[PDB]
Amino acid sequence: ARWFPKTLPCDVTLDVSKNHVIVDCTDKHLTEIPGGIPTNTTNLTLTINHIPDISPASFHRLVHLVEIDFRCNCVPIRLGSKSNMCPRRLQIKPRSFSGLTYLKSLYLDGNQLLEIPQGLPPSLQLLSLEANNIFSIRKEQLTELANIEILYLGQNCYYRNPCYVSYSIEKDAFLNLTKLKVLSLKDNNVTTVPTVLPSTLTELYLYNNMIAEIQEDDFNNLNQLQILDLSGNCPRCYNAPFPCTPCKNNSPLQIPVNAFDALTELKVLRLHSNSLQHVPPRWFKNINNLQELDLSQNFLAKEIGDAKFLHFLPNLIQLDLSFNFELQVYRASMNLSQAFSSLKSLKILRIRGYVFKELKSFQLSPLHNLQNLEVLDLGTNFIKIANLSMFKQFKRLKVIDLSVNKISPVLEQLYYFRYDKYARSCSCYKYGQTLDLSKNSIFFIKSSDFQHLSFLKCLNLSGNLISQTLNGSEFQPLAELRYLDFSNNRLDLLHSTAFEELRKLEVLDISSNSHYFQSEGITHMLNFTKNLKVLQKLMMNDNDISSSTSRTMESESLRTLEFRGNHLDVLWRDGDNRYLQLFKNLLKLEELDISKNSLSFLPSGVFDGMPPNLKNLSLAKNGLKSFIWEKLRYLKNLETLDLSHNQLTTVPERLSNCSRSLKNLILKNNQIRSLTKYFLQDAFQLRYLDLSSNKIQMIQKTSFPENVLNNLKMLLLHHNRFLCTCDAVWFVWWVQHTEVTIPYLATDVTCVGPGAHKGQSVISLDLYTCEL
Amino acid sequence: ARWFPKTLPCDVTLDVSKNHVIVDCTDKHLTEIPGGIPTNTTNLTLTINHIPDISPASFHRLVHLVEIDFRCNCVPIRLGSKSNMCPRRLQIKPRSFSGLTYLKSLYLDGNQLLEIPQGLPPSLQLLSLEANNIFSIRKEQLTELANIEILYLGQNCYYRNPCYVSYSIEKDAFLNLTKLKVLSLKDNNVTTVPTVLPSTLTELYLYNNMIAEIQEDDFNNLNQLQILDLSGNCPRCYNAPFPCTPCKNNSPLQIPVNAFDALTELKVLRLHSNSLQHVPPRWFKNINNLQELDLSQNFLAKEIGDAKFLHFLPNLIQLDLSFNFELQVYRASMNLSQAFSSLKSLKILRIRGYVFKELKSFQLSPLHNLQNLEVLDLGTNFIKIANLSMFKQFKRLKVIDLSVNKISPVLEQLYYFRYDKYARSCSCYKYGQTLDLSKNSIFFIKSSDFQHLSFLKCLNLSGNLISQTLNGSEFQPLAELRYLDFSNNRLDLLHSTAFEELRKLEVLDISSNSHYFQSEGITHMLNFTKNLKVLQKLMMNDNDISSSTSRTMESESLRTLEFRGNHLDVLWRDGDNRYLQLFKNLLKLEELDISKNSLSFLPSGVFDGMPPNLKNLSLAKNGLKSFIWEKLRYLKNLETLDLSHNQLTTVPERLSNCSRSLKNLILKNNQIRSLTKYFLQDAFQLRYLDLSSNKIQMIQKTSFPENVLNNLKMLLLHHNRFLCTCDAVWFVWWVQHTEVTIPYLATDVTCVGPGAHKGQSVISLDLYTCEL
Ligand SMILES: CCC[C@@H](CCO)Nc1nc(N)nc2cnn(Cc3ccc(CNC4CCOCC4)cc3OC)c12
Ligand SMILES: CCC[C@@H](CCO)Nc1nc(N)nc2cnn(Cc3ccc(CNC4CCOCC4)cc3OC)c12
Ligand SMILES: *[C@@H]1O[C@H](CO)[C@@H](O[C@@H]2O[C@H](CO)[C@@H](O)[C@H](O)[C@H]2NC(C)=O)[C@H](O)[C@H]1NC(C)=O
Ligand SMILES: *[C@@H]1O[C@H](CO)[C@@H](O[C@@H]2O[C@H](CO)[C@@H](O)[C@H](O)[C@H]2NC(C)=O)[C@H](O)[C@H]1NC(C)=O
Ligand SMILES: *[C@@H]1O[C@H](CO)[C@@H](O[C@@H]2O[C@H](CO)[C@@H](O)[C@H](O)[C@H]2NC(C)=O)[C@H](O)[C@H]1NC(C)=O
Ligand SMILES: *[C@@H]1O[C@H](CO)[C@@H](O)[C@H](O)[C@H]1NC(C)=O
Ligand SMILES: *[C@@H]1O[C@H](CO)[C@@H](O)[C@H](O)[C@H]1NC(C)=O
Ligand SMILES: *[C@@H]1O[C@H](CO)[C@@H](O)[C@H](O)[C@H]1NC(C)=O
Ligand SMILES: *[C@@H]1O[C@H](CO)[C@@H](O)[C@H](O)[C@H]1NC(C)=O
Ligand SMILES: *[C@@H]1O[C@H](CO)[C@@H](O)[C@H](O)[C@H]1NC(C)=O
Ligand SMILES: *[C@@H]1O[C@H](CO)[C@@H](O)[C@H](O)[C@H]1NC(C)=O
Ligand SMILES: *[C@@H]1O[C@H](CO)[C@@H](O)[C@H](O)[C@H]1NC(C)=O
Ligand SMILES: *[C@@H]1O[C@H](CO)[C@@H](O)[C@H](O)[C@H]1NC(C)=O
Ligand SMILES: *[C@@H]1O[C@H](CO)[C@@H](O)[C@H](O)[C@H]1NC(C)=O
Ligand SMILES: *[C@@H]1O[C@H](CO)[C@@H](O)[C@H](O)[C@H]1NC(C)=O
Ligand SMILES: *[C@@H]1O[C@H](CO)[C@@H](O)[C@H](O)[C@H]1NC(C)=O
Ligand SMILES: *[C@@H]1O[C@H](CO)[C@@H](O)[C@H](O)[C@H]1NC(C)=O
Repeated sequence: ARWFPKTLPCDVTLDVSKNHVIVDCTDKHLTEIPGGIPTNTTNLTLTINHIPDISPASFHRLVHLVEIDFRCNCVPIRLGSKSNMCPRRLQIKPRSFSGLTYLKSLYLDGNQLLEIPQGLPPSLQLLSLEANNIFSIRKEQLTELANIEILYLGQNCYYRNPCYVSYSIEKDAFLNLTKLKVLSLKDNNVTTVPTVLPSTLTELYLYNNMIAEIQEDDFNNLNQLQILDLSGNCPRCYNAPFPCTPCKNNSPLQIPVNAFDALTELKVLRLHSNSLQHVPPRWFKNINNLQELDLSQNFLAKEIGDAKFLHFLPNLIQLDLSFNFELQVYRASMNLSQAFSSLKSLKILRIRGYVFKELKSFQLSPLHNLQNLEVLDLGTNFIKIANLSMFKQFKRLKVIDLSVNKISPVLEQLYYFRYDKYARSCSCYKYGQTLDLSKNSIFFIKSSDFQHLSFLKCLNLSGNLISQTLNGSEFQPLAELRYLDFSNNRLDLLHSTAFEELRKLEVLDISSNSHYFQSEGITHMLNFTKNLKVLQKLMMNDNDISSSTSRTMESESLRTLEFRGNHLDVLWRDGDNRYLQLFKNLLKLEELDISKNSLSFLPSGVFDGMPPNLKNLSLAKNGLKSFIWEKLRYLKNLETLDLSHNQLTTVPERLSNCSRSLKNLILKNNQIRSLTKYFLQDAFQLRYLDLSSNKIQMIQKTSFPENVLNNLKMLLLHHNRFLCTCDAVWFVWWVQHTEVTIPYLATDVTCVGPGAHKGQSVISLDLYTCEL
Repeated sequence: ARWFPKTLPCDVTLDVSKNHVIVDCTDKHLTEIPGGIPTNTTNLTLTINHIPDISPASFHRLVHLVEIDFRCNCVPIRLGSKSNMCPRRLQIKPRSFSGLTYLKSLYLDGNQLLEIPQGLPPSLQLLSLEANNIFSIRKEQLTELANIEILYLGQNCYYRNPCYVSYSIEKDAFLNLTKLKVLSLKDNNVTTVPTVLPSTLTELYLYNNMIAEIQEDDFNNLNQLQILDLSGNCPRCYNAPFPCTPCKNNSPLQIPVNAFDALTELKVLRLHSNSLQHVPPRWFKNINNLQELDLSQNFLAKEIGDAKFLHFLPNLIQLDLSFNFELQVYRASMNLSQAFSSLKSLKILRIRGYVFKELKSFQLSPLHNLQNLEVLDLGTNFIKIANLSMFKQFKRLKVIDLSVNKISPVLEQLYYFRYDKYARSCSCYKYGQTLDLSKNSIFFIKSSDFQHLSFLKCLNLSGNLISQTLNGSEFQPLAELRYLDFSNNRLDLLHSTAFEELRKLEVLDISSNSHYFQSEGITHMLNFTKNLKVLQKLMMNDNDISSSTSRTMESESLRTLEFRGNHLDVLWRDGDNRYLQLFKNLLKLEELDISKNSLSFLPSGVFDGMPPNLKNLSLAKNGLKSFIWEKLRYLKNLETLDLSHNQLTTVPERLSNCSRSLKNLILKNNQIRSLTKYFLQDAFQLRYLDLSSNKIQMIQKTSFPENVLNNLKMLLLHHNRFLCTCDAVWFVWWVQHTEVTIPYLATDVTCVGPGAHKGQSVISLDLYTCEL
């Protein structure tokens, strides 16, 4: 046990490897810099707090600092919290940083700062001033920043943080910063490319601005430049989910043909949402090392059919030409240029939102000999007609995405339509070849549909209109298939011979296929699992299963079954003993999720009819009012038990008398008010205990023995109704001097009383009066 | 040992017998009321602090308070500290006390208060407002104080705290205080007796004021009155050591003959310094229960010879008639009235400063039959001639004081001449009959001087001019004598037969008789102790003894010897081995004080030549630079060792190996910088350790075993040079969590560094950084 309790409301970590003393005070509702931070502290984080000022006294002793993270302490109105708004901007007093000799990184994002903090140490390499109110950069301001390498000045003038004027940058403002490597000026209302920039630059971000034209001499000296982003300058504002204003007369970002002549070392060129109509081949005359080219959200639908520029990119790896569609035009077919065959290196190709009625083998002919091609993304294209057998010339490919289409007989939810994807805050693919057909209109399936696709390892048929009775003669060609996602469909389990043709299948997802289970008298064959000789994981979540024609599910291979969101309460209706041995015959089963099954009580015989090798069992979100803990004696292999979000008021008299196997117990979000006299007594196998978010008042030494407690990896106690009287004298002392990992010890492990101590942390408590 | 360290800078005590939670913060340099005082607190003391205000928030939780001691927090300029002066008077905000339902006592003395604190609880019994600036009492102000029993309003307008006006009291101001028992108005510039006072009063103090006359009806209703003080009204200002102003024309305090007619229950009447010339017998017509009458500092020298009033006082116990002398008259003899014989009850009689040349048996004749008489004080009388054989008619008497006179062949230093002896802040007699002849002019003594005084048990001849060679034939009659104080004389130890005639003597004090020891070649016989067969204690302090004709002191009875302030360094001069066994032959000796003997080093053989039963040994204030601890193996009965105020730098490697008996070790005010690796290891007999006022930086677990430390009754560590680094991690934790009585833990047990911790108490320290 500890000699001195850790009273500091910050997570202190030690990294002797790099001699870093990391102090983390992220979102600890601070109003002052916490007193008593180690002198040997190097990395200090104070994000999402309410510290109103930074005076020299702030970092006084800690002269060993190398990083200061003072982000979002006064986050702008439109970007930050409306319940707890910032009253006055962060006040940085002079000589606050100049003393910190060893400082290398300084983050001051979202603090409503009016100017570049002067008096900074010459050791600084990184300076972040994002989301502040600095929209006038002058040469005098950056004189102190001589040694800076990475500079973030972005988000200082945009729709979420306006300045109502254009961004101003002095002539040759960044020119004397002879060590500058990274420069971000994103989301700033910048009208023209700041010049002259230092030749030492390698990354340049000028996206989401007022730049309407590029000069030929704009990047004449940036020979060392590797990444350049000129996106959101003359944007394609159609269906934009953010205030978007395009260049007058819908004009594109005017770039001279010889503008990228100096950028020999350029690898990434992002030209997303620039209203571009033509891509001149002359652009890439001297860039033979380009690997990533983002040409999404432009008007290059006609240019895709020509694309003479592709001949100058034989080293290109990534090509994004998404949402280049001409509105009012619903194309019959996709015109792909024969030039796409000259992309000898290309691994990733993305052509979403081209918009066309029909997909044919002939259309994809220029890609037929692209040896390195791994990904083909043709999603959100409204393709009505497509013959899947055409992808036999694409066996080498890892992912063939056709998600969100209208075919009938991993990137984020918002990727191409978000203002800034790289904005800062405060999956079956592994199995092999994947064909994504999710969110389509396939209403009926047959063996002939998957002809020649024997090679597939994963197939996604989620969100289709398959309202069929499968007899195991629908996916006959897919012999190699290991994963099938059949979620969000209308599966009809009339036959127990369903899915049996997929003889190599390891993962089956039949979740959210509730339609037929939601109607009375319909035959449901859940014993279909028996024929799947290699099935490892099965998901039948949110299916509303209240009836079953088969009394048992059979399997000699299955290890994981997700049965969350069904009606086991109806299958297990007290008096009805027919479905109590339902999961008993899934012999190799180790994991069983029977959460969200409306089980207010578990009928006697559920524990006896459990598979022999069950390890992890969840009964979470069931509204369980009563539980017979003693019955866990049947679950002889049990290690984990999730009983979170229930109505349980009492723990067992002796946990060791219930299970000798049980390691991790979860009892969070219940109604427990008091633990039993000798609860955890003699339960030496226990390694994890969550008792957080309950109504517990007192915890005694008998209920929580030290020999049992000191072997726990983590003990969760936060959000309880703790009474800090003289009877809680053991608990207060134990919690303070323990080595056991108690999370939120200085934010949610607090007293509800008596009076004097109401709303005070138990860690800060001093019950010396109980000792006089 | 403790679970929660006591961090509060106040001495917290618990007396479950009276249910009092006593919190004492006397002189703890406080500027705010210390946070975290027990809620169960009843008695709270905050004297000699710098708390500038009292707001309702002050005693918020502690509603169980019965006593509040908020004295001297703003003590007036002339009365308080000049280095740390009070800037602005104590500010008592409204409703600060009204909430404290159970409050009984409230002390607000010396806070420069301008008015009576309003809004006080109706439960209050005692209110103290001494040394404030309240010199105008109005009826409206005391309406809240309905239930008050004891009231202190004194020292609000005197020479140390002026108000430059007369004290004002409304007509019938205290009349409605129907429960008032005590009322002090001392040192207040009061011109007339406040009337009408409540009949319920028992104690009245009106001393040191401007009262020139008493009215007959002034005490007409105070039938219950027990004590009345009217002193310092028309004072005797001759030789006054304070600004004294007497009544015009040196007039006495005019008291009507019938003024004390209502005071039947009066027991104490103090009329000190009232310039009185005649005491009318009519005063005591109805007071037959009076026991204490103070008539000192008046002009009753002629009245002492008449004293017709003494016939009305046959129940009187104490009679003080000191300093009544007439300036310009050095009387031939003391004229005592034959009326003194009517004082059948009198135990104490004091007649100092009558000023007379000669004392004779005949003069004291009225006291010859006073059966109860115990004390006769005839000091500071300038008596030139007196025959001590006259006190044979005073064998019954306990004390016959003749101290400070000019005879030649317990009260304080300032008692009769101090402004206020009862002012508030922020001895052989036990042996039997005593004759005090100290501070006289006796130059020669003989057996005939003490003729008939065989009965005496204690004789004080301190501070006389006895420059004699005693041969043991000077005090032959004093056979019963058990104590002789012969200090401050010029004893000449030419004969070893000195003092031998006092065959029943237990205590002899020959201290400060340095005269002859301060001159070379003179014979000194210290072996004179041998003939005193019952001597228990001997004091020969500050005698400057550097030589002795006798090499050894012999005694079979002596148990205590004080040899402080001599020159043992010269007697024990390295090379001179003659006086090393000096104290060896005092066999029954248990205590030996050899402090202040200029012993920078102890010569080898001093320990071997020590009496066999020595228990307590002081070597304090010697300037001891080096000590051979191992040599304590000779002192086989030693329990206490005082080595305070020396130049010692090191402790022994193992204290347990130096003595087997040592219980209490004192090492305060030394130069110790570090303790030995296993200092207190196995020292099971140790119970007291004073390591205070040294230069110790660190203390380790090995030096202070937990097994030895618990046996310690008290451990003194304060005023040391403690370094609060990570090496002091054990010491900081031990001190915080120990039950061992460590005094000044929150005022002098503090860090000298490193930087961050400089001037911080070790009890408040949190070295959690040393644990990460
Ligand atoms: C009203 C609900 C009754 C159950 C009874 C199934 O024994 N029917 C059905 N349940 C489900 N889940 N889906 C469908 C879809 N069509 N049908 C009707 C149906 C189909 C086939 C057969 C069985 N025919 C076989 C019998 C053996 O020789 C070969 C033909 C009988 C049917 O209804 C009685 C369904
Ligand atoms: C110069 C210092 C020498 C010492 C020597 C003492 O053996 N004398 C004296 N020391 C002290 N402390 N005080 C006095 C006061 N008078 N005398 C002189 C004195 C007195 C008596 C005797 C001894 N007479 C006794 C001896 C025994 O048969 C009967 C006569 C001798 C003296 O000086 C030599 C003193
Ligand atoms: C502590 O702060 C340092 C300096 O700010 C961080 O160092 C960076 O570490 C990454 C690798 O983790 C490197 O790629 C960067 O180049 C380093 N930056 C500098 C300026 O040296 C470090 O990661 C921080 N550690 C934690 C846990 O916050
Ligand atoms: C970007 O800069 C333009 C100016 O170039 C800002 O537009 C002005 O806004 C004010 C207040 O809304 C108007 O009164 C002016 O007429 C506008 N001028 C022009 C030329 O349009 C614009 O507000 C800035 N953007 C942001 C987000 O602050
Ligand atoms: C006691 O009251 C008297 C008033 O009766 C004060 O005496 C006055 O003092 C002021 C200032 O020292 C003088 O201007 C007056 O002339 C004084 N008057 C008289 C009649 O003495 C006296 O100062 C008060 N005593 C104290 C201790 O404050
Ligand atoms: C593709 O588009 C180009 C124009 O961009 C056109 O000349 C060509 O004929 C088209 N090819 C096909 C097969 O549609
Ligand atoms: C789909 O293409 C394959 C050849 O890849 C062909 O055998 C099959 O008949 C086609 N399907 C239809 C419905 O035309
Ligand atoms: C199948 O596609 C859907 C999107 O329609 C997605 O939610 C799911 O995660 C995909 N399946 C796999 C195995 O990743
Ligand atoms: C399965 O159903 C198909 C029609 O979907 C039918 O042609 C086939 O004969 C059926 N096979 C069996 C074994 O039921
Ligand atoms: C499934 O369920 C019933 C028996 O309960 C039976 O009709 C059917 O043939 C069983 N099939 C398998 C695969 O066990
Ligand atoms: C505590 O306060 C009460 C009331 O004033 C008093 O009678 C008692 O003697 C006090 N005791 C101490 C130790 O202060
Ligand atoms: C004592 O004094 C009184 C006067 O006070 C006087 O009458 C009397 O004779 C004196 N007696 C003696 C003995 O001095
Ligand atoms: C002292 O008084 C006594 C009687 O008390 C007497 O015998 C003796 O002679 C007196 N002595 C002197 C020196 O006056
Ligand atoms: C003897 O009188 C003196 C005062 O002259 C005093 O210091 C000493 O304490 C008295 N002796 C005793 C035994 O009290
Ligand atoms: C003691 O001293 C006295 C006084 O000086 C003297 O009369 C007597 O003879 C001395 N006796 C001896 C034996 O010294
Ligand atoms: C004191 O010692 C001296 C010699 O040192 C001797 O003459 C004298 O008689 C001794 N007295 C006693 C009482 O021992
Ligand atoms: C001191 O220690 C030594 C060695 O440990 C031992 O021989 C000796 O007797 C000890 N002496 C005492 C007084 O304890």
